Amino acid sequence: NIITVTLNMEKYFLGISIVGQSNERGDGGIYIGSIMKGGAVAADGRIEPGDMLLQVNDMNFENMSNDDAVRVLRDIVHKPIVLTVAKSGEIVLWSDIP
Amino acid sequence: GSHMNIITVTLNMEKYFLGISIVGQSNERGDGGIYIGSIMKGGAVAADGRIEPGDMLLQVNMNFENMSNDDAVRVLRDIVHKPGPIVLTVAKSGEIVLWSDIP
Amino acid sequence: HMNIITVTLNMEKYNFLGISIVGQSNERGDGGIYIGSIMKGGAVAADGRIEPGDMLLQVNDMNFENMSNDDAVRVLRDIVHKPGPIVLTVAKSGGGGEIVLWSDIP
Repeated sequence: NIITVTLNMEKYFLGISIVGQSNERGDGGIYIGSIMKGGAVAADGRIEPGDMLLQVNDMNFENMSNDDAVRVLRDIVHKPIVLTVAKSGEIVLWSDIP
Repeated sequence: GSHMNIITVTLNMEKYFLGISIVGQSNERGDGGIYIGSIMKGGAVAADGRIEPGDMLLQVNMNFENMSNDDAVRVLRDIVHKPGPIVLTVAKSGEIVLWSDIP
Repeated sequence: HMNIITVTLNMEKYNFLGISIVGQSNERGDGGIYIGSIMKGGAVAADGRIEPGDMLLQVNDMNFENMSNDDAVRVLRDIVHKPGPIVLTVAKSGGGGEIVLWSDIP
């Protein structure tokens, strides 16, 4: 179960955290950690927390280490976002934690 | 029936933000549940001390028990900032954030 | 407590520890204080030795092993931004291998 999703970054922030799991050397995985209502990801509805992040546009995350993922994610966010994930459901509705 | 341990808490918003997140579990269509996610020291909920992460949110002042995620978002936006005490009713389900410098 | 580590963080290079700290059953100091989450870009991630779920024992001069949540909040706010090195001592009770790489959640 893989889905590729184009994010609407005119109407909407992504509203997610991205987490690395035992992936310092790239032998782990990269996952959607959390999703918050109000962002582009929640708007689309198809991505879920714990889904495995496979690609963001031209960046292939599937076999990437944490640091290399961090490198490319800064270039992607501060410069459309198309995300591919493997499905593998908790969602933040509201928060006033600082 | 008798099936949950329910508590109702009147928060002190004079002295205190709530300092919580509210999460939906499998609840895009209202067939899931709405729970207390995390609780941060410094807010009203932590000050009171009775509500815990994972407690199921039943009512705020608004009935949440059988509400969908999106319908809850709408309601929460407009109810938590209204004047007065805030009253949370939760079903007890059996970590409190102390400090974070993550921006 | 069979496996304790002490790490000196380089707060020259990094502006923040990049962690959360949580208390479990610790309103009266009878529980534990733990590393919650760890974010890339902070000094703790850069060091790499501390893991979520590791138990916080000491921060510089302050013993955290049997401190109440409320007392811990005050101390961390008082001391973490003070001059010089930050020395963290943890028991390796943690695991799961999770590190936050990025987030735009407010």
